[PDB]
Amino acid sequence: YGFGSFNVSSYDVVYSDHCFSVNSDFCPCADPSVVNSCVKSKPLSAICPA
Amino acid sequence: VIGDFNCTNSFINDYNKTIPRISEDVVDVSLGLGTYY
Ligand SMILES: *[C@@H]1O[C@H](CO)[C@@H](O)[C@H](O)[C@H]1NC(C)=O
Ligand SMILES: *[C@@H]1O[C@H](CO)[C@@H](O)[C@H](O)[C@H]1NC(C)=O
Ligand SMILES: *[C@@H]1O[C@H](CO)[C@@H](O)[C@H](O)[C@H]1NC(C)=O
Repeated sequence: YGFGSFNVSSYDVVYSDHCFSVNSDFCPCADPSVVNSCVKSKPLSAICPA
Repeated sequence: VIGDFNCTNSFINDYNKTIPRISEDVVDVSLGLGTYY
């Protein structure tokens, strides 16, 4: 789901602080066809994989 | 489904509801089945 690179200086190492595991059917986008009646809290959307 | 690369679409009977009977059996370990060295 779109991780390109670490764009930092080439002598600094990266380390995380939280690991979030998800299930095998994850997608961070909402369904766009079920948003056409909402006014408040309209999220960005796309077409998730099958 | 399994993956998300559409390989082909020939002869895909996607009009059904019947999840078929699979089978059942009982695992019997009395003679060595299910063990390893
Ligand atoms: C890497 O690129 C992003 C966007 O192009 C920018 O925000 C960031 O400051 C860059 N990092 C460095 C170390 O140049
Ligand atoms: C899957 O691929 C075949 C051949 O490339 C095409 O005819 C079919 O429409 C595709 N299915 C979808 C859902 O795009
Ligand atoms: C379900 O599959 C059977 C054969 O496996 C077929 O005879 C039946 O018509 C199918 N049901 C539907 C609703 O198409």
